[PDB]
Amino acid sequence: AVVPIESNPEVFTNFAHKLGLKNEWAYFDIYSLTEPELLAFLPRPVKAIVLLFPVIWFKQSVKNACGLYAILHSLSNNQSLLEPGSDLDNFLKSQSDTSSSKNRFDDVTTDQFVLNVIKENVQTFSTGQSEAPEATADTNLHYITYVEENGGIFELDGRNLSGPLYLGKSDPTATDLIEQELVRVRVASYMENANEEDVLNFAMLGLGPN
Amino acid sequence: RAVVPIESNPEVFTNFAHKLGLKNEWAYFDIYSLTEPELLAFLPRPVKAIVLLFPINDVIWFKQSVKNACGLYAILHSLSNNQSLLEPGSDLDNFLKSQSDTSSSKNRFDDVTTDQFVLNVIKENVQTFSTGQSEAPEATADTNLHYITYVEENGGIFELDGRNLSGPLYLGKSDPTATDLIEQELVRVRVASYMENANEEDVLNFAMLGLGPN
Amino acid sequence: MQIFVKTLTGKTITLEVEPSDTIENVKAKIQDKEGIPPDQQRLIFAGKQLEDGRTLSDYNIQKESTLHLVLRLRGG
Amino acid sequence: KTLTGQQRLLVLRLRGG
Repeated sequence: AVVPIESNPEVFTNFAHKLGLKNEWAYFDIYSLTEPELLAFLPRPVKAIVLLFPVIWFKQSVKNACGLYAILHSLSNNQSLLEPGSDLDNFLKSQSDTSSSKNRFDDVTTDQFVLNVIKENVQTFSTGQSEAPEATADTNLHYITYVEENGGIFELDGRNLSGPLYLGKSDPTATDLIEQELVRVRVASYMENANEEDVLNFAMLGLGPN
Repeated sequence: RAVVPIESNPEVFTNFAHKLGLKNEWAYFDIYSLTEPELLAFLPRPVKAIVLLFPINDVIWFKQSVKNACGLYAILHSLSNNQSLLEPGSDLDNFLKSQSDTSSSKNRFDDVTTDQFVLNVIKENVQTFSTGQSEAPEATADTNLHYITYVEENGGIFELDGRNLSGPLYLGKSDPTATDLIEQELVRVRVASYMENANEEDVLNFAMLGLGPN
Repeated sequence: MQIFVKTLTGKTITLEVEPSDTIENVKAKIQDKEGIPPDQQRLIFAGKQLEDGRTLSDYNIQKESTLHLVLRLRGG
Repeated sequence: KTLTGQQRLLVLRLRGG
């Protein structure tokens, strides 16, 4: 059980860099999703989008670790942004060489690689702008990721036992993921269940240039 | 007691609307992209009402009483909450002022009085229900599709459905930093939530029309 | 040549067509994969409504061009 | 103005598992 990660771009960026994300890339805040002006400030292309609310896939095995799995989903489906030789890049290529799980990581090799990442980075799980709850306690909040792979659009949830969810084909007029109607619509539908419930607990992060 | 379901055609809606009293300076238009920069440049602003057609899966509201007439009620929802766009002395303008003087139903038109004005508007425009690009079904037949409307009245955002027995649905407060209705996150999100159910079922049966200038 | 047809709900449709293809042929093609009758379809490219008897070349629609599909449906 | 139509001016800094 780990301390639930805060939806902070600095913390996501720190973990990501330690795993292998190149320094030219980072996570950033997304505060508005269908608004012009506010999109001139966000770095493009947005290569992954992480959503906090109430094709390589990884099954989640550690409590409260959803945020790390979200980073793993964002990075693993964007291998070209990884440092050749870094820890994640090695892990990914290893399983390709041996052909263990070509894209559905629920092994021994993966739960160890992760527990190793988890234990080499415990301190960062508690950083940020808020107070650290006890890893033992529940949060009611969850992390999921959106990526564009092979012109397909997917929603990745470590807790969705059925694996990655295909949302349909991409739109090539799209410079990036923010301009994908299928993502906006699928996100928008989560918010609507939140607009009815008076819950304001929502955060989004985009992976784009630094 | 049954009408031919109206087509999501800018021309047909605009036709009905003008005969009811919508000023000539305004019309309904196609909305094909609802979160699109370029496309919203081929779209007239301000957008004063938005009608949505989709599968059934502090403001003026009308209860729907006639089968397949949801499209006409959408037009009545759009126009009655935008009185400023009506022609003084038009059928709808006369209807609305008559009930405000008499204070019948200040905003919930479920009367036998509302039904008679709707039944006559219908009797005087029967061929209009059948026009459009697509071929007319039979009034007697079910459609699985339904029309609904969005408007900003006195600072709030409402969804108006003649079949929602509970009356108008409040979506929350407007955002004064909104050039119009298209720039209201509460609408985009409410709409996008319907499309998500569509995308899952693999149904493309969705259309939107906006009431704006020209 | 390949072209895309984008729907209101975010769906993107990929089609293989010829510049000699008419708008009606494009609609029939949409109907083959989506099952939506052509009378219920209106296509848009660069803000203009595409007329049925014109071809892709008349409108200078090139490889990879994107078109928008507006539906003419009936609701009660 | 929230995202939906622990603060940072509005953007929330929440923790999820």
